[PDB]
Amino acid sequence: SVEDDKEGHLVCRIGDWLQERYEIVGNLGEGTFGKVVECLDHARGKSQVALKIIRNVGKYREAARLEINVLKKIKEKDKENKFLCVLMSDWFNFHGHMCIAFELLGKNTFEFLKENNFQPYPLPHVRHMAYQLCHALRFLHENQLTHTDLKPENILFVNSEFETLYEKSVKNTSIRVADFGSATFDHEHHTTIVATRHYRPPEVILELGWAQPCDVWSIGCILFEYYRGFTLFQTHENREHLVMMEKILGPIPSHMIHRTRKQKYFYKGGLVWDENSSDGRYVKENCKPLKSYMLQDSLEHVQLFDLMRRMLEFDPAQRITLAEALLHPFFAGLTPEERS
Ligand SMILES: Cn1c2c(c3ccc(Cl)c(Cl)c31)[C@H](C#N)C1(CCNCC1)NC2=O
Repeated sequence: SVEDDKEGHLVCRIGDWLQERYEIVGNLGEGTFGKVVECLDHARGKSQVALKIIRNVGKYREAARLEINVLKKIKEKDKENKFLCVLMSDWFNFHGHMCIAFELLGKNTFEFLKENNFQPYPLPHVRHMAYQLCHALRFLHENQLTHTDLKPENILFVNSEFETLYEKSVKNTSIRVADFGSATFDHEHHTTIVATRHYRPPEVILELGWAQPCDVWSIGCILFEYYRGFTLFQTHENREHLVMMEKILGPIPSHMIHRTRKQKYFYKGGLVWDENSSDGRYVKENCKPLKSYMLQDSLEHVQLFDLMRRMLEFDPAQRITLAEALLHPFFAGLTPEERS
């Protein structure tokens, strides 16, 4: 009544069941880890879930068990569900397949941006999404947890039904934070390489140790991307990425240069970088001081850029915390509806 293919995926398709409770009604994508299927939960109101079905492969089974354990601790600290994390509704071991059920939500903030032709979110939408992202991660950070992999693809709209205006505009900017697979408690082993390239802070690139400030850097990057529709750091190499940071944000703190094992990036305390090369000319022409990317010069825009610069502080010990970010004057622009 159950089988696996040669990769250890669960053989299944639309119409199948699990646990005499989940009825598979759609495909939501695959990965190295296994499958995600849209299911009706017949033990709820035939309510829609995303069900992640992990391969019958040791290393994926164990990675899923650690993710479940994280999701269980978040749940215990947020019973009331106030801090805007994607809801884990159930989990089970199905013949060696770890299965995790989540509340089905709408498009991720990246898919929505792509489908609007990368035309940026209006500032009031950036502000509401920023506020929820700060609120969600502040709660995790105060419970000794770092996400480590915040990116637009991991931030979901609760409903992504949009109005078309003379541009697509999402009707409701309520979001949830997903993908706790890499989340790390203060007392746990911190792996060396965290965050996706574009969202990765200097203290991770220089391997100087990381903690909650890692997520604040990622959020600064994400807010830039919501505001302009393109990524702040478009590079796949550490030495170029640090040069881009310097051109956009100012000089790297000399104590971070002194402490890094990666001395090869530096000569007499300066980044090794040939301004005259092809790559040199490209970075010169495309990576300007952060303020030069504002679209308007009214207060609301100035306030976003001031908050964003404090989220992109090189030194993680000087970087704004999310408890501080939530008091920033940028958030006075929220409606009384958004602010709760
Ligand atoms: C909860 N959820 C959702 C998606 C997932 C894709 C993969 C995984 Cl592992 C999960 Cl949990 C997903 C998709 C994205 N991003 C969609 C699937 C339904 N249509 C909109 C995107 N929404 C989710 O709630």
